[PDB]
Amino acid sequence: SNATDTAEQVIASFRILASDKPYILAEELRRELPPDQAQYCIKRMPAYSGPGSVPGALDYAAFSSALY
Amino acid sequence: TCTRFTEEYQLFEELGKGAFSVVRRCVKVLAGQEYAAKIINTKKLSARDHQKLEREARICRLLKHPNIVRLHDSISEEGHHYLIFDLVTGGELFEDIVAREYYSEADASHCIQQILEAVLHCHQMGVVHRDLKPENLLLASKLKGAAVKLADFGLAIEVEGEQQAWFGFAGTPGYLSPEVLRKDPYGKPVDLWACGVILYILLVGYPPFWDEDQHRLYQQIKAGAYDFPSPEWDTVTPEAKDLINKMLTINPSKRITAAEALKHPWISHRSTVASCMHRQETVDCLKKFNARRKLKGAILAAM
Ligand SMILES: Nc1ncnc2c1ncn2[C@@H]1O[C@H](COP(=O)(O)OP(=O)(O)NP(=O)(O)O)[C@@H](O)[C@H]1O
Ligand SMILES: [Mg+2]
Repeated sequence: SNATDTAEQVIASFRILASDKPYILAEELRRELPPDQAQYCIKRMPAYSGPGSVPGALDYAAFSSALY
Repeated sequence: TCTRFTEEYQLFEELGKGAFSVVRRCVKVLAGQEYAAKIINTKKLSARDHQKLEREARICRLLKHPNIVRLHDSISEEGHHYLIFDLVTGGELFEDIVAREYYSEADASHCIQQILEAVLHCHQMGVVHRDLKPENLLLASKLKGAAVKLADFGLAIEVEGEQQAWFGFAGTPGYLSPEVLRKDPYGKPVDLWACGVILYILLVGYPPFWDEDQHRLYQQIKAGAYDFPSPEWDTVTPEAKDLINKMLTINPSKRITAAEALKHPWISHRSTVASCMHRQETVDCLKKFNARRKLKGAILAAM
């Protein structure tokens, strides 16, 4: 298997799991990821305040490029 | 003091990476011909890891088939081993399905036929791959209709005829066979179970066995507890479901073989048996499947 993970792939994967929204929700993370991996991003993703923000919106893009 | 790869090949960009390898494009300089160099740094490998590396190199040299990666050259230098393969440029099969947008049973049948031809070839050569999964299914090029290429013989083993043995707990959790999970002797049928898992995903875009609790996942696999739920399975032909059932048979002695699967009507009579209907929900699910896979590894890599 290919173990290469890039920021563009991580952001696009989060965006896919967020059904193409520019932010992701906690309940979407809990539905789609292992409970352990769901709590990790919930704790480390900053609040999303960009266009179309709603209560609970998490900035997976800021989270992703912080690492990759 | 012999450095044939360093002398004769030029390395370029990374094409992919494994846990303990990097794959870089290379060019045989005198010829101008491009290849993929799978490079293993050997300086800190354990004795057992050396043996596994040597095993992969032997198995790769043995396997010559249109649906299997093709070894061009193999070079040992002081602290590095190079497996030089013909370059495949089409990327992962599952990424291509999503990118090309449209997918039917007929497409899935053509795809699994090639995977089965590769598996049959391995088995005819006394090789069991043990790690059939989407990430090891590449495409030969970006040309439409490019051949599927089975890759990554890093877990493959050599068997003797039809003898079963405890070859160890190896593989990827969602694709593991009941007999491996039971710690029973196993052999060629493990690859056909994995093919059934892959075929299931090709039809609906999500895996037949899935649980965040790995203990529970393994219970479900050992119990053969998968389903064909409505609505998505309502439009899948009975023949496709029948082939999946025969691959996902818990008893490995009753499980369909690669040779038998290639004669199954949904494969051998695909043009009259497999549906031609596009399955939008399958492609949409596959997009999420690929996303979950990528994030699973990337979230662990960040941890
Ligand atoms: N012949 C090839 N042509 C082009 N790219 C290739 C080729 N072989 C491998 N790659 C790329 O390199 C990646 C890793 O190759 P692979 O043989 O799966 O490495 P690996 O070290 O065994 N991975 P793993 O064991 O799962 O940690 C593949 O997924 C492809 O992206
Ligand atoms: Mg490998």
